[PDB]
Amino acid sequence: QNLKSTDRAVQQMLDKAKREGIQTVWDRYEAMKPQCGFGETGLCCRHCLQGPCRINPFGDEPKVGICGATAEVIVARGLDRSIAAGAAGHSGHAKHLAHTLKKAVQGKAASYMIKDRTKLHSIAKRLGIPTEGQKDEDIALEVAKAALADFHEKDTPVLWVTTVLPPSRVKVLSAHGLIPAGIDHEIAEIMHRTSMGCDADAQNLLLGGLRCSLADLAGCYMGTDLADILFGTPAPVVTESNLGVLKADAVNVAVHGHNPVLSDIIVSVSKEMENEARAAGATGINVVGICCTGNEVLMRHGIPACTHSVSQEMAMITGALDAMILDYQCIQPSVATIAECTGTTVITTMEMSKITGATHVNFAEEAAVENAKQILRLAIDTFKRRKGKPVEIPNIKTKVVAGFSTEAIINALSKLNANDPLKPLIDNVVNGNIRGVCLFAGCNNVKVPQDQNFTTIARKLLKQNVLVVATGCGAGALMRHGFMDPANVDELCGDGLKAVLTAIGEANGLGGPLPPVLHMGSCVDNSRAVALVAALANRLGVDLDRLPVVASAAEAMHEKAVAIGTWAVTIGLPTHIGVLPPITGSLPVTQILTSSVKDITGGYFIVELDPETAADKLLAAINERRAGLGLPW
Amino acid sequence: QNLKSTDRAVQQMLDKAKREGIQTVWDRYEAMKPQCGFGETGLCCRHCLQGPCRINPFGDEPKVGICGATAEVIVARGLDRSIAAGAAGHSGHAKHLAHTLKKAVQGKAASYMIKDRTKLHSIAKRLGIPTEGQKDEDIALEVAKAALADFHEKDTPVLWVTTVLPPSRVKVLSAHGLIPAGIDHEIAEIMHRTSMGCDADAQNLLLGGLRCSLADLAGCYMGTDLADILFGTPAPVVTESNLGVLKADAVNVAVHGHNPVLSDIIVSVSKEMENEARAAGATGINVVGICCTGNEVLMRHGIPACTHSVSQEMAMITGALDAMILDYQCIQPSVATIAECTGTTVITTMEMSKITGATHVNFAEEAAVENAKQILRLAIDTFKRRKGKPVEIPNIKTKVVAGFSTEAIINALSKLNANDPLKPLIDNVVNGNIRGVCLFAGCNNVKVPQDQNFTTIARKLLKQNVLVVATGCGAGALMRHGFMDPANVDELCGDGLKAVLTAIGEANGLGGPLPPVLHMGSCVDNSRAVALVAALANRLGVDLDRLPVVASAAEAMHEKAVAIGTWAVTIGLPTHIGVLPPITGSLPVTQILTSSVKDITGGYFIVELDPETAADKLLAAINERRAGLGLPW
Ligand code: SF4
Ligand code: SF4
Ligand code: F3S
Ligand code: F3S
Ligand code: FES
Ligand code: FES
Ligand SMILES: [Fe+3]
Ligand SMILES: [Fe+3]
Ligand code: NI
Ligand code: NI
Repeated sequence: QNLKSTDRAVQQMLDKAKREGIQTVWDRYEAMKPQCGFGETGLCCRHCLQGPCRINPFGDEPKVGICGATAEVIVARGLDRSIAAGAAGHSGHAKHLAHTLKKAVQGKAASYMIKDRTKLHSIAKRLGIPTEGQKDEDIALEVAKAALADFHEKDTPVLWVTTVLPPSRVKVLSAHGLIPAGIDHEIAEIMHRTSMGCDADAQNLLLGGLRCSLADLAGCYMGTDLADILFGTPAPVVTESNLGVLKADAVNVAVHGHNPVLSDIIVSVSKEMENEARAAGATGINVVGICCTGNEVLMRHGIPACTHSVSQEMAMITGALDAMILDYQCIQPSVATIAECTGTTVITTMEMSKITGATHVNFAEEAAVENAKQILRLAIDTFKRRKGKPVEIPNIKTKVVAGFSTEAIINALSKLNANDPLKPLIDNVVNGNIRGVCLFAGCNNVKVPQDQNFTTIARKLLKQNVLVVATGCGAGALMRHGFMDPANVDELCGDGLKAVLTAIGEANGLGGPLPPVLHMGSCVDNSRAVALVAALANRLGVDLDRLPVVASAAEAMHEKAVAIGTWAVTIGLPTHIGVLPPITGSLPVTQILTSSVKDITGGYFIVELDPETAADKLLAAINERRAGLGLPW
Repeated sequence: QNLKSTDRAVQQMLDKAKREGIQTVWDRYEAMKPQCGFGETGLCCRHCLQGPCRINPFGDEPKVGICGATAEVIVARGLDRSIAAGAAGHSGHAKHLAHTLKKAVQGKAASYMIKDRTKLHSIAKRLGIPTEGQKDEDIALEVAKAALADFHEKDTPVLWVTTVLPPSRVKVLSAHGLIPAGIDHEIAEIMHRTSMGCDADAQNLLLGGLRCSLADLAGCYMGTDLADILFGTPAPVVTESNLGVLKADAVNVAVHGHNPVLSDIIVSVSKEMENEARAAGATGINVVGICCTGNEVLMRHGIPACTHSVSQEMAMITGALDAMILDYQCIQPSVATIAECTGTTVITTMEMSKITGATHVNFAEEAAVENAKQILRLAIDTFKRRKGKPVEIPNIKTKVVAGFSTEAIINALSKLNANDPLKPLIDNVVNGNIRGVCLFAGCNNVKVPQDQNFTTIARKLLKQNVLVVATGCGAGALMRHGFMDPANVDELCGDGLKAVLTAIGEANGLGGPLPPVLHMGSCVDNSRAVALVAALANRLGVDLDRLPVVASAAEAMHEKAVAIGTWAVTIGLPTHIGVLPPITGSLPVTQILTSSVKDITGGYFIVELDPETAADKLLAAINERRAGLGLPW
């Protein structure tokens, strides 16, 4: 089962699923082989009813689509639609939060409030919204209105792009026409331009895709901003991860999906329902996280993470998962059928994300507490139904230190230099104790043995003194393998990196180092990494494409991960992807994305499926940046 | 060549392309056979990087997508993305017009103006915008602002839905949650909900698709409204169609694509450039239409239509097409390579729709006349380059009476009943002289011998006394086969229909009948048919799903045609589609779209590839509606 997942808890549950005859994602993948080579290479188009069209990667006809669309056009159009779909998931998440904040400050949703007043005022100042002599509720109303305005055209571009990147970067992007006019405007323009008989020039199509990827970045940054206002900006917190965080004696409730508008209330209401759970014979309600809504409540409240991404079904296989509470995105719909075998109650809550066979409980922000109690009472009832039934919870968990928002990283560094907090980080980049920075982001993917690329690449980079930060299910992979436990610094980190992590940790009163990898949060919280990198660029007076900073979507899966990788390139970063996106059917498109885009944005994709080789290529990219700054490497 | 097209002019040019070795759309289709059966049935998904996934229509595994997505989910998600893409093309067209009107009345684009003041005031009244004591430019500014506001969420739903359908229909749709909140909002929500791990219930997905199809309707209606304000509401006009409208002695300039913001200015500027063309040795500039921008200038100015849809390359094969001026949508990108063989200068004009190898001349509304002259001077130069070269223009053309906007139809009927113009139409439905109404809409499709379904179905319906109206390339097919020439009424029309067309025509001073088919305009002008049908419903006090009115997208191709067919169903019409959409891989989805949706909206799809059988099924649908009203049939 080591070929399927490198996580021992997942392996144990794969053995249980096999003997119980429960089909998993890995079984459905095996049943799909061999996969279509036209789809794999991007050489398929279904954009009109004359299709499906395909192009042979090599050989004879078909060589061109029925309408005349070339391989370059077909590949670029498919990629652009994936970017638009990712942007749509974001930003839809962000729009939900904006409406929640607006309702909260209008008196329509009293379960929500301004929890982080400092964040609210800082965002207002960033946007140009006046605060002096204004009520907090009025400031927040203007912030929410500004957020909603960024979805459509207006007299300003998308401010959640132009106010979050340094002016010099905005100027580079504007010169190429890449600043988005409105988030949903760009999504629609992509769908238009990629429809039949429209844009048919690869470079033009890809420029459109870069611009739409910045609409995705705006949605990510807006999501982080608004969630921090409503639920609190993360600070360092200690918890645990992996399936061993489930408790046979408790009502185990997974929050799964994406939006803290839902998961944050489940967490608080679950605490009030403790005695109601105890009357049912449980010790209490044990909320655990899956995927990014799990990351949200881990980062803010230390809620333990159960599992992530590709292995999500395995939480159910334990037999101890009483409920799985869903909003949207990254939920394998197989959970609804597996639930019938395991007993778990799967509950959907959002009108636009239902799963046949799963109970639907509308969750309205206006009734959030009451709707949460209805949901948790279904979980309690499910716990009672498994009285006396053995469960198999692998006794496997890691210690996780997390909560490294950009504010928290700056604060930790400020213990070494109070009035110039970024300088200690820069000093150690210059002296070589920190070679560079690598952000691990994105999903697991059934094609890659689970976590193998994240851990293989991270181990090589850490030994070479790279400061590693992580989000999403990349953070999930690293946390489940011990990379967020400071006890593992000696084993994992090069001497220079260990010295820096130790100096920061000891200055923060830990008597020990920061963890080997800094958890910066959910996938929208890739925007936090942007904030950190932009702050470094501004402090140094250079653009982001001169910094020794790289990204790796080492096991990418979702359209959202394609969008994030694309904006990482667009803001100036060398960006590794560890699975094949459907681009190899067009050499011209591949050449643009991996090479000539350097001349547009300074970033570029690094497509590399072998993780050892990917680590070497990421180190070369970091070291090239060091050399460009005149630094030893 | 009769297997490829039923149009003799197209056949002649297919022979020329064959002997000259110029590959056509039909050749590229032949090279594509056999097409992928997974794509044909809808049983393929590429919504994440674990794909491509497929499901065998019948047999053994694969039976389910890797994430667990069932056939029902995969089929519904693909269909929803096609609807969103169609909506994006519209409405993007509409947004362009809204920005043009705004610029015009702000003094920023003096080549544009309020040409139809009556239409402006009527739209303002419909929307609730006050007119008394307001400057026309201020009324128009408010109309343009309202149009742009319908793209995003606000305190009202999309007014280009709720103000254009009768209250009883809006109530039915609202009860099912189908009224769009914002045009681009719905497009983005579709892309979100159909991304991996989101909506996974076929009925829920399809309800979302119906709602997005109404966002498409709003874009269509907005496009017609704004184009009528800017360029004039059509009235009956006489012209010609088919390749014989080209003139060897003139500079032949095709306008191709969609937006009259471009084609209307080409038409007027071409007239000023006559003497500049004559100095180059031409008789003048002969502007001709292709596709819907051709329909726009045909409807408003009587510009002759050269060709449509699938046969567009054949205009170039004549050797006499000096320029082809493009904005966006439905342009085979093959035109850019064919141009090198024929001599034609292909010119793109819109930033988001370029074609490699075609000259790009930005067209800005602020410089429209100057940019038009630059474009036409390239055409003049091209004419000069073909001095002395034989051309082969098939000497084939039909007479076309067109210009039947809903205002024009009402006015024609008012000659029989001045103060109750719809009553003469209703009277003749009741007495059986008019059996019902059928709208032909949409594209040609290379899979269907060109025009064969439109003409076969239309002939059967006309003999059964159906009033036939048409738009887009369905109008194109019918016009090129003589269905818009009143001289053909005796041959084509049943006695009852002939009597009505004759009574209306003679009351309008024609000494003869209206044509066999009424041309209601471009594909956005399917909204005109909605206006007519809604007006009939309101006059009768019944909802649209009780009227003997049907639609037929008999040779559909573009995602826009899928969106239009879907909103035709959503507003209550039996809607034929004459090509297979990618739905047959899921019986549950097919059953919803062809049957159970009757219980939601009263409309339904009729999927039928055999045109004789489709005509019978359309007549049965009309006659069932007649029976429901208590009428003989
Ligand atoms: S858009 Fe072109 S390449 Fe795509 S399915 Fe249609 S004819 Fe084929
Ligand atoms: S969304 Fe599901 S069915 Fe589609 S490609 Fe991904 S794993 Fe396969
Ligand atoms: S929440 Fe989803 S977008 Fe990827 S990072 Fe995890 S599978
Ligand atoms: S303009 Fe296009 S949408 Fe169809 S009706 Fe003609 S091919
Ligand atoms: S031919 Fe397999 S993805 Fe289309
Ligand atoms: S397997 Fe052919 S359309 Fe995907
Ligand atoms: Fe996520
Ligand atoms: Fe059209
Ligand atoms: Ni992610
Ligand atoms: Ni059309």
